[PDB]
Amino acid sequence: RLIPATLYPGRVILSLDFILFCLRLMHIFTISKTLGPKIIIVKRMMKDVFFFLFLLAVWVVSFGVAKQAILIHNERRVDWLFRGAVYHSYLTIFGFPEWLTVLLLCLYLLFTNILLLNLLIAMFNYTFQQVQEHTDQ
Amino acid sequence: FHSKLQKVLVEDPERPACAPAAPRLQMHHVAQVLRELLGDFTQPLYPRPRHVTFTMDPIRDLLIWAIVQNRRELAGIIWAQSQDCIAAALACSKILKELSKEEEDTDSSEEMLALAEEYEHRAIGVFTECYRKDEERAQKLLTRVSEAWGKTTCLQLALEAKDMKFVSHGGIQAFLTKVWWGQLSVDNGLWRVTLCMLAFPLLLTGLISFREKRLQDVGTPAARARAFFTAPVVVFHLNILSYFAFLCLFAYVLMVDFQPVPSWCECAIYLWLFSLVCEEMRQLFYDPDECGLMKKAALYFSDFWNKLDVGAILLFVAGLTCRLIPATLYPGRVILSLDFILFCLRLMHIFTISKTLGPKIIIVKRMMKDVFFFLFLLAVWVVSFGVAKQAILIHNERRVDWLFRGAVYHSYLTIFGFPEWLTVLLLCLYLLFTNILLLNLLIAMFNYTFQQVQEHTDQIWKFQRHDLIEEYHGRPAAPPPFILLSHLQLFIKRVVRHKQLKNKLEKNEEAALLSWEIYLKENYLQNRQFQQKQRPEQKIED
Repeated sequence: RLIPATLYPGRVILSLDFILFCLRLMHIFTISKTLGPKIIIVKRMMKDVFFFLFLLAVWVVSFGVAKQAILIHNERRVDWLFRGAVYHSYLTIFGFPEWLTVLLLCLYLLFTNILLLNLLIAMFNYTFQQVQEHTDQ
Repeated sequence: FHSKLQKVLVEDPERPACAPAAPRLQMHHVAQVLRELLGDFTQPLYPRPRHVTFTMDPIRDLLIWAIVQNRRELAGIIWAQSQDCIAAALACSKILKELSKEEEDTDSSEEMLALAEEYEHRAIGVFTECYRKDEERAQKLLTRVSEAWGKTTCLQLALEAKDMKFVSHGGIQAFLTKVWWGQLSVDNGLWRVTLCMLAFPLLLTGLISFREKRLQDVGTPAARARAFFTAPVVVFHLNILSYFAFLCLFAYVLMVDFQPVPSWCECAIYLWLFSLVCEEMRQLFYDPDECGLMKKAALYFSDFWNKLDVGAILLFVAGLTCRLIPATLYPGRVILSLDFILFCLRLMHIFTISKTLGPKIIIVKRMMKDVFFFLFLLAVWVVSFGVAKQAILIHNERRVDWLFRGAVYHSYLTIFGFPEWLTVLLLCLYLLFTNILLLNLLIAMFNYTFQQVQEHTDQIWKFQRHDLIEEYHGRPAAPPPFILLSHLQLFIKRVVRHKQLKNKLEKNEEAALLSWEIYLKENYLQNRQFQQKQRPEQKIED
């Protein structure tokens, strides 16, 4: 920001820095009589959920680009196309050619809200049962 | 055993050629049936012909003839005096597990099987000791070439007879890993691999580690980087990148460079896909033993993961020619798109070797079979719901290309996680079934199946870990870019093992080794029977 030729990127950077700080607040619940243990657990979990996050990412992005490819001949401009597509992906991630359309939609929804859901379901339950007892120490 | 022997006796051609009245039970027949029982990879334990004389290690011969007849006490006695106990115990485990399949009697089969696993406990028992004393020599033991048991090795017999408890001993896992890192150190983390892989001078720098500092301290960076490249861990990471790039590039060229004539890049990845599947097939014939071709075929046909890959191949060879015909260009686009996504799936494979997740994938691999079935039901569920909507809110409609499209999209939004009274009733019932019934259902489904397997899989994973290591240690060091020169360097010999997993030893060396083991086996024996003296039930009997 100090360099005026770098003012707008200064804005976006310092925004990031803000959010980073806001994270550090979970620290409250460290001393939490009643939750500290939990944070301990997720602290053990941070390492793997990161790795898994990667996969779901490439997952949806492959899906979206498949969409763009099948519904068009040629496109560009990821600043509105990929922006609106990533936003629609955020909505989907909050939780007679028509036959081709139905097939695409069904397969996509098959993978997105199912495979990875049950996956993490198992992941948490398993790792949970790995440590659920003695951390309080 | 006796029945089988009679058969193979009269099955002999040369004996009824000699005298059809006196079939001379000839020793090597026994060898033959044994080779069948033991495996195709060993040798015939007794030679074929064409003052007394023992053979090498008579005691083993006694040991077999006692085993096949399921004589527990006799066996236990003799084995205590065997020569190289580890291999012995294993071979016995293998035979017994084999013979316990085709016995057609219950009580005897059960008794057999139990005996078998009892021996693998013996094997573990000796080895855990011999390792607890020394490590390096203990490793040297897992991979010698037992001339007695048909020139095979202990580790093989382990894998053949499926001795999870053995291979998962943990000292073994230490050994495997020690190969995983190939030449260099085994404690350097893994980020250092990635970074130093990027920049060459990082290798010439002091950021990475090495074992046997005679090459670490004394630095000949040329062969140093060479040795580094030999480390299959790396060769793995090369493959993982090349794969990454191939995939996304393929996405690019289909996106923009899509051209009816074969674009420079389209033909490029065509050659690439061929290169990849070429190495794939290459891993079918390295079989050093006379491995059955239809057998390994049924194996790959059994590998669900191999099943995925081959499905994707069929997709390609289909869609390629589809696009190739210009009258089938647009459907060529949609097909090859599918093929893309299929490939992108195969990437979860990363987490197979995942120190920290592989087990999980194992689980979901067990789950794939049922979630599929359930997916069906939710599908028809929502679709019934949507069509009920369309029916109740209209008199007549058509055109599923916008109607069913927008309806299926609204269904995707719903699946991401005074007539008005009729409207409220419809909405309430629908939401009742959709986000509730099936949710709690799968909730139970996962929790139940989870509790069905949540404990011991780690074994299975530890077991699997091997063959992967075997492969990437075996494959020649050439990622798919420079893999074609390797493929042709292969086909030149196609037209005209390693010392890592199998190595003869020297009489002077081997002898000292065997004596060393003999000693420790005796030690193990004492501790066993002694701790037997403490079992309270036994004390009361006293």
